Amino acid sequence: QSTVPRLHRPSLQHFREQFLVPGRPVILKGVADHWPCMQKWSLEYIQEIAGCRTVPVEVGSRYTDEEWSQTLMTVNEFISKYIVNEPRDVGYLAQHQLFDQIPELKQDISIPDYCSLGDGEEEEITINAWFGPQGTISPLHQDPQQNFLVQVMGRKYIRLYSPQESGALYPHDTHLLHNTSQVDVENPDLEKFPKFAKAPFLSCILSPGEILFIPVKYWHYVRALDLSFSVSFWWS
Ligand SMILES: COc1ccccc1CNc1cnc(C(=O)O)cc1C(=O)O
Ligand SMILES: [Mn+2]
Repeated sequence: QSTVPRLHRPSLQHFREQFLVPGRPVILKGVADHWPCMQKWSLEYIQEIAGCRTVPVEVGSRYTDEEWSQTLMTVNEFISKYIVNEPRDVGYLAQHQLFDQIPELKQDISIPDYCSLGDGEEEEITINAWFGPQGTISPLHQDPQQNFLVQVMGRKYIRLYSPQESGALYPHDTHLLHNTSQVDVENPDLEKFPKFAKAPFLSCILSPGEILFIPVKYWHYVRALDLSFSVSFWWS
């Protein structure tokens, strides 16, 4: 097979031994599925609690041959321009510490208990919101910390490549992009990147209530299948 395993509420020792230490991805069930965000966060709730706040928005075109420009707008404007009406471009309220900006929302989540297995402080855990329409796509990339990616709204297709396959992923030569792959995962140029086709991977569709553990430096690729809202915990 090649799917990420799903475990229900495993023990801290079981998670530590079989996944954190060796660096193996896993989906945790029955952990975040009773967080209040799982029943409260609708577009209506998000507009009520956050609608008038300014948020950074990444905007790019469906044509992949562009950069994402970074702008500012109110959550109300974001929802109106990029979620409800057919938009020319895709907009993504991505990698934002919304819960520091709006503590009222921090009541609706928690920090997974498994984070305490790390060697860092809880006051150093980065919490980011990923709120966007169907069709947002990350590059294939790796991050310098452990990650819990919690799906709240919608589904996301995720592809994972171990740091050991890095050679077949053709990272960019620039220093600023050495953590990012040059390959388009879902339509690769196998004439320019032939080693990509035989690089093994894990994949999953992450659904609401589920938590994907992305080991530090594990390459991950993310595409939103629906109107989606995710919360990531970056920790060490
Ligand atoms: C700011 O970055 C952008 C900008 C535009 C499009 C995609 C991305 C990155 N997309 C992710 C990266 N990393 C994670 C993770 O959990 O580490 C999650 C996502 C996710 O889109 O859900
Ligand atoms: Mn990432």
